Amino acid sequence: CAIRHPCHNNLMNQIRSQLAQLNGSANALFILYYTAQGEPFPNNLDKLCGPNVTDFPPFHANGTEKAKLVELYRIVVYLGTSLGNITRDQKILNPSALSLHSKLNATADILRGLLSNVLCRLCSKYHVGHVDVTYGPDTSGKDVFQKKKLGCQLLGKYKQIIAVLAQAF
Amino acid sequence: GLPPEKPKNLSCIVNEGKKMRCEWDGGRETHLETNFTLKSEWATHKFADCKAKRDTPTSCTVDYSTVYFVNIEVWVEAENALGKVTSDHINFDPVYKVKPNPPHNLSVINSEELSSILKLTWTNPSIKSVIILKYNIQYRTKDASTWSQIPPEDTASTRSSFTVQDLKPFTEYVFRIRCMKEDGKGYWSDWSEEASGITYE
Repeated sequence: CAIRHPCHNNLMNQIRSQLAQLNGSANALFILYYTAQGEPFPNNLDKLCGPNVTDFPPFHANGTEKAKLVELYRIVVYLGTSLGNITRDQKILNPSALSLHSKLNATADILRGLLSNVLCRLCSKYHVGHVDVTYGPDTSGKDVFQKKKLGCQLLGKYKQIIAVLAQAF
Repeated sequence: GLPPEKPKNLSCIVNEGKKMRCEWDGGRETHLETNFTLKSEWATHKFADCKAKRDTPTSCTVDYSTVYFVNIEVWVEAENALGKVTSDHINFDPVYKVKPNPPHNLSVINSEELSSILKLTWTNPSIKSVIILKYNIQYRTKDASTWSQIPPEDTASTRSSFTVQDLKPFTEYVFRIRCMKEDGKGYWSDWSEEASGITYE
């Protein structure tokens, strides 16, 4: 909760705009990703790119504002880190998917901004003290294929969860 | 020689697609070697300082990419052997400082079976997915020295087409259009490529 100057007074409206932004380009990010992987992903989306809530952080759209922002926070962090690994690998495995790399970063940038804003309402309105950590375990735990799949499943989960988040605030 | 004056008139612009750029008025010549530094920071993160080049001493294009909907505080620091001063700070959401790309693919059609009617269609710049658009639609006869404009209020929200009417029959017309954030906070885009069309009689 360290601040460098006064947080903005239209935070909730801004994160709403940020969630919409995410939600409105997630489908394109997903599509870009599998299309860039090639066979056998485009044809087997259901079993290679489904939305698996593995260790993925929870979200109770029915919670209080404070509780949702705290869950949203852990989610963004999780996505944010999952996104770094995905891009790290994708720049190696598919060095040619220029468009893909680009949209990955663009989404990573939007996500950081969301963290800032969420952290700001959480500190300014709820004096939370701080929020608890939860990262995505990228690791070398997987031959090229498991990376591609884990990646594709994350984005699959991302596309689904984001929509749920986008209209719960 | 003299110490640096407080820089002023700091203003930033974000051309669609590009990184932010701020400019400012340096002040009275110091006669000394004076360095300018553009500082910027979210409320939770200090960004990389931007040091103005000699070529362009009173302007800086940051190195981080533009993130909308997150207020960013910005200011300029001036310094030389005699003093180190900073400008007043400004704090804004980059969304209100955008200069979209011009709408493109403007084209004319007579899809009305009537004379005094022409319909324009175009493709909006990508920033449409972030901001609601406003437009200025200009038209004139093929052979006319100045442009005429359609009332601003009639083209005040995003759209990809407009049908111009009350035009003179059997006349050729030229068109151009530009856009910017719907609330007027930002910068007008450059004009689109012109498009022509004639009417029935």
